[PDB]
Amino acid sequence: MDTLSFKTISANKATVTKEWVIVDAEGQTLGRMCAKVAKLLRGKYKPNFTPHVDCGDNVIVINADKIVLSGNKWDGRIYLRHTGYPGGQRQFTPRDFMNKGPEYLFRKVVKGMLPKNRLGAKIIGNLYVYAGTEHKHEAQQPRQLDINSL
Amino acid sequence: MKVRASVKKECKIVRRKGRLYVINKKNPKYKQRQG
Amino acid sequence: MYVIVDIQGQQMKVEQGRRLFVHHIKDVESGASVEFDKVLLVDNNGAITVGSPLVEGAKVVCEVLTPLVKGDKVLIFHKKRRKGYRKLNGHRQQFTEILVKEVV
Amino acid sequence: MLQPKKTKFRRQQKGRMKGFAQRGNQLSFGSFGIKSLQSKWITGRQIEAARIAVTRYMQRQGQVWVRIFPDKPITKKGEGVRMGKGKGAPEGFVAPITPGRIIFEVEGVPYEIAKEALRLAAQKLPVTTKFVVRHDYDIQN
Amino acid sequence: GSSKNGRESESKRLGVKVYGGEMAKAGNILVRQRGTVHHPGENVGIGKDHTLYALKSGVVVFTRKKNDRSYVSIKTE
Amino acid sequence: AKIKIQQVRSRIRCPKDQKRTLDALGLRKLNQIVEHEATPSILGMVNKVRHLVLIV
RNA sequence: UGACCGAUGGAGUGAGGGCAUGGGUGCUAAGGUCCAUGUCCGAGAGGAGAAGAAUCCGGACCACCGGCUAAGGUCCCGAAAUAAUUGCUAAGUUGAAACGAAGUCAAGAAUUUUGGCAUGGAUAAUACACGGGCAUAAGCAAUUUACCGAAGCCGUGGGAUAUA
Ligand SMILES: [K+]
Ligand SMILES: [K+]
Ligand SMILES: [Mg+2]
Ligand SMILES: [Mg+2]
Ligand SMILES: [Mg+2]
Ligand SMILES: [Mg+2]
Ligand SMILES: [Mg+2]
Ligand SMILES: [Mg+2]
Ligand SMILES: [Mg+2]
Ligand SMILES: [Mg+2]
Ligand SMILES: [Mg+2]
Ligand SMILES: [Mg+2]
Ligand SMILES: [Mg+2]
Ligand code: NA
Repeated sequence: MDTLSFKTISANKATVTKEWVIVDAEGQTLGRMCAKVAKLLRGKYKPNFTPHVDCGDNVIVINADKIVLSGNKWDGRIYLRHTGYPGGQRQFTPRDFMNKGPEYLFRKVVKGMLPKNRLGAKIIGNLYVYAGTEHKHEAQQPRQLDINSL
Repeated sequence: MKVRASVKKECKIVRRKGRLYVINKKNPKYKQRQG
Repeated sequence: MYVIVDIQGQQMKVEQGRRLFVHHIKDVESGASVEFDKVLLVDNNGAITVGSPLVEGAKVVCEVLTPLVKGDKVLIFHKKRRKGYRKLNGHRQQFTEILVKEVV
Repeated sequence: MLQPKKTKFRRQQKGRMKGFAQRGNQLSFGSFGIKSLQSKWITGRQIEAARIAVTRYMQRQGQVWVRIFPDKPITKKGEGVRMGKGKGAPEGFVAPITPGRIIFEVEGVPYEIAKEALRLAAQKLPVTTKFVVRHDYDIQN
Repeated sequence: GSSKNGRESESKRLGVKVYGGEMAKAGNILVRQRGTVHHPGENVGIGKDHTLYALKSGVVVFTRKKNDRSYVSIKTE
Repeated sequence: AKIKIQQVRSRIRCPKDQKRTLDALGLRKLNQIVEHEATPSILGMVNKVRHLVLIV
C-alpha cells in the first residue's frame, strides 16, 4: 500500500509539451551550437523534463553551410571508421561531410552528444538541417528562437 | 641532403613547414634537415 | 488554498481534508488533535506568501485517524560472495494517518 | 686504469648519494672548470676519455687537473647466473659524485678556447655539466 | 658460486638498564658492558664481567670527570 | 581557558599514535566538537593532530 | 577511554600482499628478493579517477521521493558557472633523454644570462583515441564567489548491545 502521498509526477506521451523551433547557424561554432541543439532535443529546458520520455522540441536548423570551425579543424580533424574487412580502416574529414551535405555533418555531431540508447536513437529524428533559409514546414507553425539567448 | 638530430650553421638557417633547414646554394654539400 | 508545511521533519503540500500519512507520532490516540505550525509557503488561490522565518500566524490543525500504520515489508539482505557471510532481515516502517481539518 | 693499489676489503656495499657537494665545489689551483649537475657513478674509462679529449685540444700549454678519484669497487653477476649465492665478479672501480662537485679544471689558458676544451671533455661524461670561472679573473689576462 | 660467510653469534643484550634519576635496590644491575665504559663510584660495585650493580638502595647518578670518564654512583638518604 | 576542537578529517590511514591522540582528546567521529581547558598538554595534543582538527 | 594486568574455559593463525620511508642484494632492473618503521588489502562496502584489491576521499544497525559537505568537479553524453577578473599557448600542444634552432612572452647585465609556454630529437605489426562528442577555450597559470558531489555529518521514524 502507498504511504507516500506526495510524489513527483512523470510526464508521458499525452502530457508532454512538444514544440517546433527554428535556430540559425550563421556564425556559430559547430560544437557550441550543437551542444545547445542537443539540450533542446533532449528537453533540458522544460520544467517537466522526464528522462524516459521524448519530451523535447523538434528543431529546424537554417543556414547550416555558414557554420564555423576554428583552427585547422576543417581538414585536420581525422574521423576514422572501419568496414569490417582486414585492412579496412578509412579516414574522412568535416570537409568531406560538408561536401556530402550539411545535414550529415550536423547529424554526426549531434549523435555523440545525445544519449546512447533507444530513446536517443528516436530523438535524433526530431532534427531537421537545411542549407539555405528556405524550408517547407507549414501546418506546424514553428517558432523562431535566438540561440544566443540560450 | 643530410638529416640529423642536431644541425648547426655563409650557410643560412631557415624554417619551412615546421622543419629546420640549413641551406647554402654556393656549396650544396652542406644542406641539412630536421634540426 | 494549499500550504507547504513540514510535519515530522518532511515537507508536505496540504489542503483541507487530505488524509496524509506521516512518520510515527508517539503517545497519541484516535481522534486526538495534533498541531503543526511550521508553514513555509501559503498559496491562497492566487496570493502567495513565502516565509524565511516561516509564515507568521500560519497553522495546520489535524486529527489522528490511525495511530500506527505499518508500511509494506522490505527484505534486507547482506551477502559477501565467497566469504560465507549472509543475513536476511525484515523491516516495516511506521506511520500515522492524519486528516487535516483547518488550514490557517 | 685509475684505481688504488690496495684496499682493506675487496667488496663494498652500494651506498646512497644524497645531496649537494659541500666540499670540492670551489675552484682552487686553477682558473676554469666544470661542475656536475647530477648524482652519478663515474668510471675510470669515462674519466680517461674526458682527459684525453681535453688534452688533445689546448695543445700542451696550461695545466689540467681531475679532482675525483675512483675507489669504490663494483661487481657484476654474469650470463645465466641466478639471483643469490653471494657477490659477482669484479668489474673495476667508480667514483660517486653529487651535484656541485668540480670534475675537471684548467689553468694558464685563454678563456675563449678553455670554454671549448672543457666542453669537449664534458661531452664524454654521463652527467650534465656547468662551466665555471674564478671569481677574480679579469678579461685582460 | 658459493659464499664463505654466513656466521654470527647471539646478541648479548648490553647497555644501561637503570638510567640516572631512577630508584634502585641493593643488588640491582645498572649497566651491562664490555670493559669499564662506565666506572663504579659510591655504593656501586663491579662484577667479573664488568657489570655495575648497586650495593645500597637509592638514586642512580651518572657523572663525568676529567678525560671525560663516566662514573655511576648511588645517592642514599 | 576553554577552547573548542572539531574533527574535520578522517583518521583512516593515519598512524596509531595519532589515532590514540584523537581518542585521548575525546574525538571519535567526524565533525565532532569537544571542549577542553587550554593547558600545555592539551595544546600539545592539538599540535600533534593539527592536520585533522579545527579550532572553533 | 575504558580495556592494562592475574588466574582459568574455548580458539584460530604460524603460504601473506601493495604503497611510503631507511637499507642490503640485483644492473641505483623487475608487478624481483631479504629485513626495519607505518599504513591499507587480506577480513572493507560507498565517491572521483572511462573501466583497476590495497593511489585520492571515506569505516555500511534499518528506513526516508529531507538537508550539509570530502576528494574531485560545473559545454553535451553526465549533477552543478557556456560565472567574473588578469595574463600565457597557435602546437589541437593540451583537455621520455643527451643534444639542436631559439617560435614566443617576460626580467636583466655587459654579446650575454634568466626563467614561463611551446618546437625538432619521438619509432611495427586485427582499428584508433583527451572515455566519447567536441573545444582556441570547454587548454595552461592565478584569484574570488556561488553551486554539484558519498552508505561521511545533520534531520525524522524504528530497533538492538553494553557501561553508568
Ligand atoms: K584514463
Ligand atoms: K550537467
Ligand atoms: Mg654480535
Ligand atoms: Mg611452517
Ligand atoms: Mg612463514
Ligand atoms: Mg613482490
Ligand atoms: Mg622495487
Ligand atoms: Mg585467507
Ligand atoms: Mg582493514
Ligand atoms: Mg573503492
Ligand atoms: Mg550545497
Ligand atoms: Mg546522500
Ligand atoms: Mg552514518
Ligand atoms: Na644472518
